[PDB]
Amino acid sequence: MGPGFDFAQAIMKKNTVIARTEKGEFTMLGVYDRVAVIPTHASVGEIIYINDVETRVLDACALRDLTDTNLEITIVKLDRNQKFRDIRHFLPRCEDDYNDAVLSVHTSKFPNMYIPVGQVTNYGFLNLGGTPTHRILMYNFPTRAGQCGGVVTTTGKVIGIHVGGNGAQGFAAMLLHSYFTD
Repeated sequence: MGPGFDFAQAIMKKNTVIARTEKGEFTMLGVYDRVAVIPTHASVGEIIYINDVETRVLDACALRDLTDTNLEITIVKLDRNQKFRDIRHFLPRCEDDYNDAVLSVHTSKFPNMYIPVGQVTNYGFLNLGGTPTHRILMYNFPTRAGQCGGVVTTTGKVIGIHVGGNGAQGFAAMLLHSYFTD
């Protein structure tokens, strides 16, 4: 409808795939080459389905900060025959608060979904499903099951992936430029 939705659609149409694990279907953001992100609670194994194609996982790494605290981001390298558009230049370098964000989701269940979630708070610490978690972003939208892995964008920036909510608020793990250096 507007500049926020335009940037969100541009990311979804070229840099997402449908990832299926034993824990369900997730929006999965491709970042560069064969390197993608997904919430750690997807429990990525040796094999993953990508747009319903059986795919070998060449590497998977569940990120923690230097306090040794969960970040809820798993970086995956896929045995895929095609590279993602490189979108690393849209990633923020620092932790920050943001205005006017969109959460975008694409699964079997929720195709072509875009949610104007509004202002994003640098919330920091969250006990997420019983696990202490750092670098959390919060938005006052009642997000629901099926939205995990959804991409959080502003005009110009890809800032996070949806990892959970409490019925009134939704929570995203930050994406930072430094996670994806060469």
